[PDB]
Amino acid sequence: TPPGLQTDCEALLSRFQETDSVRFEDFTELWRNMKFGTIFCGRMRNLEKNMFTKEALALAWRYFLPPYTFQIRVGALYLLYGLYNTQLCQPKQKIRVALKDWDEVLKFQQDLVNAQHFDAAYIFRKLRLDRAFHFTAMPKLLSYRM
Amino acid sequence: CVVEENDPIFERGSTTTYSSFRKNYYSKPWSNKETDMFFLAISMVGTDFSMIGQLFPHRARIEIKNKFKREEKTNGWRIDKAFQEKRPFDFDFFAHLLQKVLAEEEKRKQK
Amino acid sequence: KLFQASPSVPAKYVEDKEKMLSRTMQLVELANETWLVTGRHPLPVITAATFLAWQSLQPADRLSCSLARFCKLANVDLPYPASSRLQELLAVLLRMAEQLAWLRVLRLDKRSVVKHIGDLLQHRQSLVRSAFRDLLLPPCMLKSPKRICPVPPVSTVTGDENISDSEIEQYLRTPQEVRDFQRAQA
Amino acid sequence: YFKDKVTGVGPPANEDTREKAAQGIKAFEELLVTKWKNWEKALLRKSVVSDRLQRLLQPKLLKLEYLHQKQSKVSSELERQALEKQGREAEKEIQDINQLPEEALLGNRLDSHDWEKISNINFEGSRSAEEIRKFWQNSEHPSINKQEWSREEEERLQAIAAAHGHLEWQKIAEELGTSRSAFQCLQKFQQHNKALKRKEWTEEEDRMLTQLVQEMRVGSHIPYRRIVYYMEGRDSMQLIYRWT
Amino acid sequence: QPSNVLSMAQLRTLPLADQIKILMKNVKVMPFANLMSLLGPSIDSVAVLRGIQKVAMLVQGNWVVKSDILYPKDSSSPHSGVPAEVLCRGRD
Amino acid sequence: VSGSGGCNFPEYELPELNTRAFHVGAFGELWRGRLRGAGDLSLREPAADSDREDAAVARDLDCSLEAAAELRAVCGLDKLKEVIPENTDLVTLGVRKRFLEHREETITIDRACRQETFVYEMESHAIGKKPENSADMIEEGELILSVNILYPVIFHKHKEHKPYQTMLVLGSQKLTQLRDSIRCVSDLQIGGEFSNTPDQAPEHISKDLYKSAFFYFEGTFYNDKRYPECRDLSRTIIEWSESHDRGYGKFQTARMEDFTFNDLCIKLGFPYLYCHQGDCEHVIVITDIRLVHHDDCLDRTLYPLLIKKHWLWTRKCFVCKMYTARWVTNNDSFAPEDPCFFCDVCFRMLHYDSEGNKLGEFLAYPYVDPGTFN
Repeated sequence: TPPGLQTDCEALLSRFQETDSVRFEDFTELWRNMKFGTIFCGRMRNLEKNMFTKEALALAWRYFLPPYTFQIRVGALYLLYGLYNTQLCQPKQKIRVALKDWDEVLKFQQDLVNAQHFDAAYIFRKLRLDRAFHFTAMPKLLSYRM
Repeated sequence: CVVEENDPIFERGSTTTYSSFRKNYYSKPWSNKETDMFFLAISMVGTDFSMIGQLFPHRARIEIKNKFKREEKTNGWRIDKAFQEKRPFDFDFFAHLLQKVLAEEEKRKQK
Repeated sequence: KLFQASPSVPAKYVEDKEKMLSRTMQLVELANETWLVTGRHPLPVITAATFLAWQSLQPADRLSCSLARFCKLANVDLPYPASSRLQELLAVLLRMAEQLAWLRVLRLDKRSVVKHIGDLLQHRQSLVRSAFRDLLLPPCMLKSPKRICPVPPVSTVTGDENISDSEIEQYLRTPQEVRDFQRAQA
Repeated sequence: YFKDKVTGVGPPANEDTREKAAQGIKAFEELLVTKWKNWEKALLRKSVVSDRLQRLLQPKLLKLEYLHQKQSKVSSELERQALEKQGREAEKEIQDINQLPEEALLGNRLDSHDWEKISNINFEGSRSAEEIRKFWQNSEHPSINKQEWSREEEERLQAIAAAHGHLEWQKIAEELGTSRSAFQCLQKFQQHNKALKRKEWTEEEDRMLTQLVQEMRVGSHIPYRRIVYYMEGRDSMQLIYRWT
Repeated sequence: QPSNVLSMAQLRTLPLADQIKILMKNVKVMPFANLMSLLGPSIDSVAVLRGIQKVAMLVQGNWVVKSDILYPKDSSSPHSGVPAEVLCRGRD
Repeated sequence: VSGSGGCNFPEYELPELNTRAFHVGAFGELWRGRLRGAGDLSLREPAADSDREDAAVARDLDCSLEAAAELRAVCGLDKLKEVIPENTDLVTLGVRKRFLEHREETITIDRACRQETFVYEMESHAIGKKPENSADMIEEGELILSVNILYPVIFHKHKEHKPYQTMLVLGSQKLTQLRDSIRCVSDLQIGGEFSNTPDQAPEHISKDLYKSAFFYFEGTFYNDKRYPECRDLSRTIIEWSESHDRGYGKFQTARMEDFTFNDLCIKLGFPYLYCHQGDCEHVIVITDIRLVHHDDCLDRTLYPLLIKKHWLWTRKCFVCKMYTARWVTNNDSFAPEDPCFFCDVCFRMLHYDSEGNKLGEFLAYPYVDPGTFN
């Protein structure tokens, strides 16, 4: 796991908690202040940046666990949406979703659509339209050699 | 008929067995302050093994006997020095010292 | 069970019964001529000898093992002092390896001496003669005892009839002591 | 837990393994060659000198024991004195053998030595018999000149190689008089040789290069080692220019 | 639920490399034509050839079992007790 | 016997290390029933589009006919700022500056990824790969399984077994395809002896001489019987399992020509074993499994892809050090050590005269370098 990203995510979680509501307008206002989409271009694009954005998406979707609060869930969902939509590189790195993780998202979207939050449901609609999911049995790969 | 109470154990496959011929009686070791309190108990009561064994709940009678014999064999000078000096029989302060030794050995086991 | 290649033992540990028996007989004869059968139980010495024989039969794949591993593999209860006895025998081997020129140049140790045990058994007579010309005793007495059997002072005197009488006054119990004794175990 | 799923205390073996090991299909379990160490050199030296000393001492020790037994069995005084003189001679022989410097008792490169005894006893089965044999014959031996060249023997070396036809380098090295093994000088010979490189590129080899690229090139990195393996004559240094 | 203990029923339930091996061990002289019929038409000729080249040699057009096949390295002569190596050399 | 015990909801047996066995074939139905996932065709379009978006969203999820959500679009596409990561206080900016500084210290250029282009080109081989015909197009919901094998031992001896390759296979394919797709240098080895005649051409490699190969999936040995020359390798492994009470249950045997990857009830991340050619062993790790996507290869027959072929160091000729060796010597007369290596031009001049007569006594074997498949 990248060490600097484990601190950058906790840093952006402060501004995520700073939001007052779950309407998509707060992320549009934050984009003018906290432009997280700076390193997406950089000075070089290669396997280094590929693994960088892969670990970024992985450790960002990791914060979508059930124990996290609803506002943190909305923040993480919008962050993953923006990161995927800002992938101007050659490969299209889709976020990897586990089978166990695909159970909380159901009731999450149910609560979003029942709360009349049209933007929260349209975000997931656009994510599904872009086909930005890697359905895996486990969220990460690991071996026993170490 | 019991239900899953005992586990199978392999023991004595009927081969050539080593002749142990030894019974190592477990003896609790002696500490420094424990030796000092044993010496003061001897000086206060004498050579009455029964009384010493009664006031030593952490020890045994045979252990006290072996310790007394080893002391008489090795440090007879200290044995005579302790026997010359006398001290009246104490009961309450003796129990307080027993509790202090208990706390000390508990701290030692915690270390 | 080292003689049969049963599935419970790998094939690397299997050996011939006659060769192992001859090696163990030579080693126990070496122990007998070097004062290792007198006083101590025989079975630990026999176990140490057969362990050294099994190790010397293939030090390539058996020197890394130990006596406990060998006893666990053989399904035989190992004697407690046997290892210590083993050490003593190893020491004897060293006292032999220092006499042979190639071995004393090799500068062996307690571990690398088993591989040449056969050589030590080839000319064991001259080796033990040279070792004894430089006996075996328990390590408790081999600490250079400068005072052997100290003579006690001659104090067979008994005075005239009575040396003193205060000893009786010191040995008797006082009424307070008697009351304390009666109260302690009342 | 890496070798096999069934790697317990005693691993089993299949029947087809005999067919695999019988037809000479050794693939990877024999390519585990390692370098040497200083302690290994010292162990090999000690083992070979101990083997030679034991071979020299065993007849003398046996004769001394036989003389001891005979003088313990015989009773005549003249025979006892004769046996005592013979035993004194044998003792002096053993003494002068034990006090012999460690240069003459090393033998030669191809001297008769038991390599299996050195491998299974001294080396503890860590090195094979042939692996220590070949290492003591040419790699570790005092008769091997460890000094490097002076750029004066390669000319006569290639001259003799061209006069003989590059058939047997052993006789070439022996006639050259370098006191070194043939393989030790052949490496520097082929390192100084000019036929190893190539010349101006042709057109037909470009077809093979393009085919090998279109078949096994990966991204921006080209595996030029594969080109060296397939295309003969091209080294790894200046071949990259073929795609630079 | 002799070496020819295995019957034809137990013979057919074996790989061809062992079937031709035991056939050359029991007969020691076998033509290829009749070997095709004994092995069966379902088996290709190339496999039978590559198998018989490992356990037999060609002499005057007929296949004869190899010497080491009949006499294992650990066996000896039942008539004289000499090692099997000399027997294999004599048979060759 | 049907599928072994396992639920399609994999529970971790050890936290983040492994999972319980489960029927991987039922995933393609479970995750496709609990989630539509249809649209694996890359039919994204290069007004009417807004009308379709309204008619879809205002009927599925949205309730208002006003196009108010399009602000998101104008915040996503239009508000995107050829940029330098500076003039902002972020920790990702800090680590990017650290990487750029470490680059400017020693790293001269970007052309140093001689081992990273593998996971790039071998993945680009899976994108934009149009099928051969309409009847060969992969159907939606196809299961794809990744695997990592650990064959060789030429790498680190005093370290773990990290550096080897990774492969990827399809679920609908048969196990015979995965069997024949696994490439191993041991199949290129040649038996016999070659010192008697080095000009003798290879008549039959070990691939055709021995075709026996089986797998291990939770005590299920799948044997192959396509050719009449191969043998059943599981005939002994079962006996050694039933000769003594070792605690191993009865193992079920089956064929390979009639079993698919769907019925493989196995664990992910568990170190399984694949054995072929008598004793050639391969540690196997089933890392990930996933449904088919619109970015994967559309050719079904052409998808036993080795998504990561790890680099391997070719053994150089010990004489010239400028060519790859092909012959391994034994009992040599002039080589410094027994396992020496020689190339063609060197093996010719070593012990062969002009006419090719064998000189001296020696043994030689054809050394097939592992770089052939690498």
